Amino acid sequence: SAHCQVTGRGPGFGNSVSHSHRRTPRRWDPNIQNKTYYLPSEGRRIRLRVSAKGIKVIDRDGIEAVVARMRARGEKY
Amino acid sequence: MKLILTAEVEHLGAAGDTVEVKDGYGRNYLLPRGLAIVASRGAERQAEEIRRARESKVIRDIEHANELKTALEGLGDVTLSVNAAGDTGKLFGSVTAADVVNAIKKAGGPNLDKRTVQLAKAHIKSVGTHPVTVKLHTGVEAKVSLNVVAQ
RNA sequence: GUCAACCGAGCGUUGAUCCGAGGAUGUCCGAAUGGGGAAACCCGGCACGAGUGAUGUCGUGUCACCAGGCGCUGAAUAUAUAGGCGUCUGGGGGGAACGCGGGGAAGUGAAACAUCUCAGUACCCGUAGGAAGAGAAAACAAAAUGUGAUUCCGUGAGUAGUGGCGAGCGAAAGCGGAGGAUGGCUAAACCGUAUGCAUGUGAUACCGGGUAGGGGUUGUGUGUGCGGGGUUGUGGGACCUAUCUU
RNA sequence: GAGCCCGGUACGUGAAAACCCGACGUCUGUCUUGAUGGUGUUCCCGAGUAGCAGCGGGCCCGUGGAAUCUGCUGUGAAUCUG
RNA sequence: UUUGAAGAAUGAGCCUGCGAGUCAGGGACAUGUCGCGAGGUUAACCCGGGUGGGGUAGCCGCAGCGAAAGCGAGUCUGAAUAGGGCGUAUCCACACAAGAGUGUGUGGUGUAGUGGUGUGUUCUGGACCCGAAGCGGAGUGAUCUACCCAUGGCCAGGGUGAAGCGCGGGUAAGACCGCGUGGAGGCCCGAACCCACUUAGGUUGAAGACUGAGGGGAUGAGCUGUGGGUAGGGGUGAAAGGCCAA
RNA sequence: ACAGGCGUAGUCGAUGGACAACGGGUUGAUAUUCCCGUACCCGUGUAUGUGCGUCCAUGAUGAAUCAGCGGUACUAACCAUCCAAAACCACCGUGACCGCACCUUUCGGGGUGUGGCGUUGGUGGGGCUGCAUGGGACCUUCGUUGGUAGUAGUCAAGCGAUGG
RNA sequence: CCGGUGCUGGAAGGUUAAGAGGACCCGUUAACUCCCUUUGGGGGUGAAGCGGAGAAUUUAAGCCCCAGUAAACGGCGGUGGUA
RNA sequence: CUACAACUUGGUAUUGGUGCUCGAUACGGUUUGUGUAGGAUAGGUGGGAGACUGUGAAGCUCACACGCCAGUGUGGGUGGAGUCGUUGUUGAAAUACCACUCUGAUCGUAUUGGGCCUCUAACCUCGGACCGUAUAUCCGGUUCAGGGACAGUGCCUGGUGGGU
RNA sequence: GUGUAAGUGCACAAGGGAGCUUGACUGCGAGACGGACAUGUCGAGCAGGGACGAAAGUCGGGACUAGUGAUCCGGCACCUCU
Repeated sequence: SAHCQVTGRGPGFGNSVSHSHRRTPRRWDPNIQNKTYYLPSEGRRIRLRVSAKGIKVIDRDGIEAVVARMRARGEKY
Repeated sequence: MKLILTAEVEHLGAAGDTVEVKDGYGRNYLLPRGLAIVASRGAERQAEEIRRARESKVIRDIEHANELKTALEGLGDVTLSVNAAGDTGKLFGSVTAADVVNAIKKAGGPNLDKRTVQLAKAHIKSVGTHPVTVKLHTGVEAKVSLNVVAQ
C-alpha cells in the first residue's frame, strides 16, 4: 500500500488455519483510511493515510505534534 | 470525548458546560470549529474555555458592522512592538497578526480576526512602515495608516 | 613490450632501457546526467575566446533528475498555501563471498499421501560494514546467603521432551573457556529562559525575608525550542530543611 | 646429480616523497559557585503503550492445561502499599 | 539375466587411454592389537617455527528395583515371608530341606572396564556408478507460425449484364411490358499470385516435408510488404487439442 | 508490502506527408556524386538604383461631460380584485347542559320530535381591516442630442505568432 | 412432463456461525468452629477480588420448505383380452 | 477428499444528530397476599395505645375498570364527624400510624439496544466551473450541486465455489 | 437330545428334572503346548473372603472348539504417585 504515515503499521504475513492445515498466508493489512484534517497554523486542509489507531493518536495528541513527528521521518506528505 | 462546550447546542446544554459525548461528534463537528475543547487539565481547560468563550462572543460582525468598520478602519497610527537588529536594517523575526490586532485593541478598540489581515501586502521583514488592508466586506475594504518602533 | 623474425633509422656514462610513490593529459559509450539514441553515434543552447569581407565552422567551459537547507513570489482566495525562479550540499551505479530485517517454493523422505519433512534451504527484495547484528538486565536461579552486559566455541544432549507419539525434529539452565568496558548518554517532576495560540484582578501581585519608587521581571494561563538539575533498585530523584561547609 | 660457477639464501643494510600506527606540543572543551551526610510529607520515574479478547508467526512445544517473545485489527491502566 | 541360452534373447566393429563400495564423525554394534588398570580419557583453549607440555568442564564404569514417591543387595506388586518378576560376575567347599524338576543360609576365589588404532556391517550426507518422464523459482523468446493495429502496394485478359435513368406501348393515373443506357456482383472461364485435391517419383533424398504433369480461389470474409503489440497454466485460435523459432 | 503496474505534459518513432537536376561523356574498377552544358531552391555580404515612413506632421476616427426633450421607476402615494381580524342578520342532527308524554325485568342503568342560553359544531350575503397585482409619472433616472472634448491621445514602412 | 438437478422469486415456519451477554459452578483465600499429640498438623463453612472453562437469551445469509421456469441440463412405459 | 481465489452474509473500527416505535435492566409512588372462627382475599412482617380527617372524610348515584364476575380500589360532586382498638376468634392482626420491602400487573427516570422517517459535518462523486497550465478527457487544490453514516477499505465470521 | 454349523464326545451321562444360590470372584502361579514375531490355550497348587453339601470335595462361566479388532489419542470412578 502507499504505507501508513504516522506510526508505520505495515502489513504482516499469516499462514495456516484450522480443520487440518494447508499452509497459506493472507497478509494481515492494517486499516488505513483517507481521513482529512485542517491545519489552523498554516491555513490548510491535509489528507493523510492513517489508521483508526492513528486517528486515536491524533485526537488525544494533536495534529501539529504529528506532522512534526512525521517531518522527522521525512515522509513526503 | 470529554470536552468543555463553548456555545449552546441541542440536548447537550449551554456554554461552559462539561459533557462526555460520542467521539466522532466531537471529532468532526464541534472541535474543528472552535466550538469546544478537550478536557485534559483542570486549569488549562478552564483558561482555554474562558478565553475562547470571550473571543467567540467578541468575534461577531454583520454586513452593516462591516459598513461601519469600513469607516472606523482609518484609525490612529497603531504602533507595533519589535525586537530586531537595527545594525543593517533587517528584522530578526516576522511579527504576528495577533500583535497587530492587540495593538488595535490597546490603541483603537476593535479586536479583529487575524485571518483576514492582509499581512502579505504588508511585506514585513523590511524595516520601515508597511501599509495594510483587510477583507471587511465582500466589496468594501478600507485601509489603516501604520508605523513601526525603531530598533 | 611480445607471439616474432626481417629490414630501416637511432639513442645512451651528460647515467639510457628498467622499478617504485605522486601529478598532468585523459577521444566516444556506460549510473550517463544538455536533448535524443538501434551502446560506443546524431542534433543543439548559453558565456568567453580563436577565425571569414558576413554567414557557416572551431576551441574552453557549463545546462538532467530527485531529497534537504537558504533566498524571491503566494495562483484560484481572504489568511496563506501547493507550485514557480536562483543558489549550496548530498544521493543515483558496480562488486567474489561474509551480515542483518522481510518475502519464500518444489522435486525428495514418510516405501502412497494432504498435516509434517526436505528448508525458513535455493531464490527475490531493501540496505550495510570492514566486519556486521545483539548488548547493559522489567535476566537466570532456588531458598544455596548464589551468579552478575552481550556474542562466538566445548559439554550438557541426540538427553528432558515434541511428534498423523509415524518419518523424524530437538533445546535451555548449568559447567569449563577466549575477551573484558561489572560502559556511557537522555526524557519527566522542578527552575531560568526566548517565545507562540489566549486573555486582561487590568492589581496586592511578579522576588530572599525587611526598609521600597514604580504599577506589572505581563497578571494569571498553555504547548513549543534553549539552558540547568536529574539517571537509580537495598529504590532513586525534584520539592522541603539543619550541619561541616577543601 | 654443483655447499665453493651463476642467481640467491643465513645475516645486516636502505627511503627524497606518499600512506598507516602512536607520540607529542597546538586546538578543542570540561569540572571548577563545592561536597558529604541528615529529617517529615506532596510531586516524577519514558502511553494509544503494557494488559485482556479474535485470527497468526516462532520459540523442544503441530492448539494443547500452554507461560515468556511477538505481527494486524478492536478495546484500553496506573507511578513505588506501583 | 534366466527353472533352462551354442543359442534365431540383450550387449560389444578393432586398438589405445579414461570410467563404479569412497570420506567425514571422541557417531553405533561386533571383533583383533597396544597403553593403563578400579579405574580410563580429555574437549574447546593456552603455550609451542613441528608432530610436544598443560587444561577436570565433561563422558564411560564402579548397585539396582519401581510408573513415581521412594527404598537399597535387596526392591515392586499384595492384606501376606506367598508365590512370582528383575537384580545380587561365575565358580568352589560344608551344611539343612526336599528329589515338583533343586533351593536356602555360611565360608572363602574374588569381579573389568576404558582410551587410541586396524577390519566388517551400519546412521546422517549426492553415499558403489550411469540413466528418465516429469515438479518448482527467476528470466529469454511473436524475425517462423495464430490474431489485431498503423501505413502503402498488387490482382493480365475476356464474358454475363443488377439497381437506377431515358424513350415507347399500357394506364384515367398506375402496376405492368419492350427497346436502350448504366456496368453491381463474398458472379463466371483463365495467367500472375495464395494454396496443396488426386497421382507418379523421391524416401542413407536435389530437399530435416520437394519436384513433374494435372487441380481449387483468382474485386475479396483477399494475398502481401515495412514498422509494431499480446507470452507460459499464460497467449492466440472461422476451434484440429492446432500454433507460440525444425 | 518492496520489486514494480499504468499514465498526462512532452519526446521518439515511416511503411506515409511537404521539400531544389536533366541529358551526354570518362577509368582497369565510381557516378543524377567528378567533367562538359544548361537549370533550380536556401541563406549571406558589397554596391547600384525605384518607390519609404518614422522625426515634420498629411488625412481619419472615439473618450466624455455641465447637461437640456421624455421615462426602469426605495418611491409620497393613486385607477380595479377578492377571501377572513373582531366580525353583521337569518336560520339547523347540539360534549356537560336546563329537560313535554311514553316504550321499558315491577324500579338504581338503554332513548325519542317539537322546547332554551351555549352556539366543541353547519349554510347564505354586506359597512369590512392585511393583502399584491397590471397602468402614468415624481426622487434616484435611463433612453434621444447643441456647445463640445476625432483638443491633449489614437490607425496608417514593416517583420508579424510557439496563438485563431 | 416442474418430480430429480440448476436459475429467478417469496419468507409463515424448523436447523442455523461470529459478536453482545455471563445465570450456575469449579480453583485460590481474608475469617471462623470441631480433632488431637503438642513445639500447630489436618478437616469444614469459606466475603469481595483475580482466574478457568460458561449456559439462558437475542442472533443474518444459507439449507429444509411454497409456487414459476424446458428454443434451461434433462425424461417419454408394460402385461392381458376381445371382431 | 482437504483447501484457495473470486462473489456473498453478518458483527466491528472509519461513523455521527434530532424524532418515532418495540425490549429487559436499575431510583421511584404503584396493582396485589381468597386457611376455617367470620364485617372476612386475615399483605405476611419489626416499634405498637388512637386514625389518617379538616393544606376540606362516611353511605353515595355515576367517569372508570378488573373479574378468582360472591368481590375488588379508584375519582366531578353532596356528605361536614365514619368506619373502628387486640376489632373475638388466632401458628398470625388489622386492612391503625411507621416500615427493612419479597411471589406481582402497571407506570415516571439514567440507561442498554434495535428498526423505521429524516439533517449534514465525516466519506464518495468518470458531475460541473476556476486555478497550477501556454499547452494537459491525467493529477492535485478551492467552490457549486448531489448522494450519505449507506457504500468503499481493514480485522473476525457462516455459505456456494472443479474457476484453480 | 445336546441353545446356534460340523466334527470329537456324552447312557459312568456333559441329556431331563427339582432346592439353595452368584466362583459370570480378588492376589498369584510351578511346569507345559503351540510356536517367525505380536497374538493364543490349558494349568495343579497357596492366601483372604464366600456358595453348596452331613462331609469328602467341586466352583477363577457356559460339553469343547467360533461369536470379534492390535497401537496411538481422548473419556468415567478410585488411589497415601508427582
